[PDB]
Parts: sequence; structure tokens; C-alpha cells
Amino acid sequence: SINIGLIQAREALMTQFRPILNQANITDQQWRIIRLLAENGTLDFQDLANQACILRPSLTGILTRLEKAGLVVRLVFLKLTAEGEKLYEEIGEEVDERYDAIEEVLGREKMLLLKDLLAELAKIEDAL
Amino acid sequence: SKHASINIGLIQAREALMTQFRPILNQANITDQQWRIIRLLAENGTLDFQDLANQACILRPSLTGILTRLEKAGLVVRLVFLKLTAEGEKLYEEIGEEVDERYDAIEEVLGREKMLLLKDLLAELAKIED
Repeated sequence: SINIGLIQAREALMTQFRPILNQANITDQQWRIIRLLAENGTLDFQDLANQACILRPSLTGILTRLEKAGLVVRLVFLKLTAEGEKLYEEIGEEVDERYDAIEEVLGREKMLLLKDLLAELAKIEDAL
Repeated sequence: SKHASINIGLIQAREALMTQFRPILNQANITDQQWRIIRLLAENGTLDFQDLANQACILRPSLTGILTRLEKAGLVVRLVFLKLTAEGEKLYEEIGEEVDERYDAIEEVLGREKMLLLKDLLAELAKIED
């Protein structure tokens, strides 16, 4: 029920977001990594894997491409490059415009509630 | 930036939920997608191929292959409509009982009422497909 509702909600969101990702030729997972490194200051490999919800064997390859593309750099801690910061703001702007279009219909109040409930649900491992 | 990520928020919520369900599904030879099909076939009784694909969010070629496996195991049968077998009904009730036990554990923490609201809000967010 909730499992399925989650996938149905994100899938409907993803179909309209996928054309955007192809214009920068970045994948979903790459975008999550890019955004997380921006919304956080810096993140190590394990923490990045946990928050991006990417398996450790998969994350290494993805990170390598982002560094070859000069978007992410290793120092083990990871952080966006100057260019990575710019890419995040441009794509993020389109997403905010997308967020605004949904909030205009769904309702600002319902939208805020959805954010809180999704955040609490993610946190329920430590709380169990 | 301005507003939080819905993309990331959605996937983080589900991963934490799947973490509580994977040990149950792995003790049986069931995958996430297979379980999704089994529940949908149970809540509707019977579903045709296209309708099943849309609700389980599984691509038609992939759905076909999974269905072939579920029939080899004698859990699903074609009639084009799909339905659980008698044993399929048994597996759903058996696995479902273990799954329900985890929902109760989560709801004790998240809140029984809030859990219900989240389903509604996700459906509304989902219906604004456009």
C-alpha cells in the first residue's frame, strides 16, 4: 500500500523529470549524488551511499564518472567542484519551478505535510 | 536553493521501508516486484496485463518475464487476466502476516493516524501526473 504509493508517486514525478536529466546527460543517481553533496557540505563514501540509497559497488563507478566529468572530486570525503555547484543550481532551478507547479495544485499545506511525513518515514530505522 | 527535494525524499522514505521488508521477502524466494504483483492481485482479485503493469509500475516486457516465473512456481495463472492460485493465496496470507507485523511496528513509532494520511497524500501527489 504505502510501498506501492511511494513508487507510484515517484514514477509519475520521474517521467516529467527524465527529459531534463538527458539534457545534461546525467542519470538519476548522479543527480542525487550531486544534490546531496550540495545540500550537505561534504560527505564520505559510506554516508553518501546511505543517503543516495545506492549500493557501495555501484557508487564507486558512478563517482568515478562524476570525477572524469569534473563534477565531483576526491580528497575518504567527497565534495562538488565549482562546476558541480553550477550544475546543481541550474537543474535545481527547473526542479523548483516544477515543485511550484505541483504545489499550486496540491496545496501548500498538503505539500508541507508530505515533506514531514516522508522525512519521518525515512528516519524509522534508528527509531525502531 | 529554495525548496527541498521530492525525488530524494520519496526514495529515502521507501528505502527505509524496504529495509524492514527485504528480510521477510528474501526468506521466501520472493522479490520486491513479485510481492507488489501478489498484493495487487489480492486486493483486486483479478487484473489484466496492462492494468497490472501500470499499478505495479513494471514495464510490460519485464512484467511478462516475472509473470512467467510466478506461473512456473504455480503462484499465478492466466485466464488476458491474471489471478493468484490457491497456493498463491496461501503465500500471500503467509508472507502478508509477517509483513503486517512490520507495519504495526512502524506505525507504533510513526503514528497510526499519520501513516494513513501519507498514503492519501502520496495518491494525490501521484494523481497530478499531467
